[PDB]
Amino acid sequence: TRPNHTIYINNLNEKIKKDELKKSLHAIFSRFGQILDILVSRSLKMRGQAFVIFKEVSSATNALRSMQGFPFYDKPMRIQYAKTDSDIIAKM
RNA sequence: GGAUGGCGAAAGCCAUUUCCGCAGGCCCCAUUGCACUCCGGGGUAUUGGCGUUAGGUGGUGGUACGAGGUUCGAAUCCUCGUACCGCAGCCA
Ligand SMILES: [K+]
Ligand SMILES: [Mg+2]
Ligand SMILES: [Mg+2]
Ligand SMILES: [Mg+2]
Ligand SMILES: [Mg+2]
Ligand SMILES: [Mg+2]
Ligand SMILES: [Mg+2]
Ligand SMILES: [Mg+2]
Ligand SMILES: [Mg+2]
Repeated sequence: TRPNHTIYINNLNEKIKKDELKKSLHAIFSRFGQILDILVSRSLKMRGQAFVIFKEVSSATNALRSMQGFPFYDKPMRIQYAKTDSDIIAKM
C-alpha cells in the first residue's frame, strides 16, 4: 500500500459497455476530490479493470478507504493504489 | 480478399457473384488481468453496405480536383462543392 494519485480498480462487471463504466465511475468517484482522468479498456488483459486518476493524492486515498468493496453491478469493487504514477501525473 | 467479365503491360478502376469474410442484434467459451497507440475467440441472424485499416448520415482539420469570386490574368488570397484520408459523436 503506497499512496498514489491513481486508484486501481478490478473485479468490475465485464458486461457494462465502456462509455457507461466511465460515466458511472465518474459519478461515484468525482465526489472524493477532483478527477483528472478515468481509463477504461476492454482488451483481453485490460477488461474488468479501471484506472481512476485523482488530482490530489489525498483524494485517491480517501476514495479507496471509502469505496472499497462497494457494490457496482452486482460485484464488490476491489480497490488499490496504482503500482505506478500515471503518464499525466509523472510528466507533471 | 476468391472466382467470372470489362479497359489496362500492371497499378488500378467498374461489374457480377446460393465463394469466403467485416461492423451492427442475439447468445456461448475463455480472462481477476497494474495499464496509458490499439488488439482473446466462437455460434447464430446475415436485408443493405463494405473488403481485411472491411457499414452510414450529418460535422471539424487535412489531401485532391472542380466552380464562383480575387486579379489585367492568375498556378495568389476568398468562399462553395465533390472524392478520399486521420478524427469526434451519433446511428446500424
Ligand atoms: K457476391
Ligand atoms: Mg479480387
Ligand atoms: Mg480482371
Ligand atoms: Mg481489355
Ligand atoms: Mg478490383
Ligand atoms: Mg457480428
Ligand atoms: Mg466472428
Ligand atoms: Mg478559378
Ligand atoms: Mg473576375
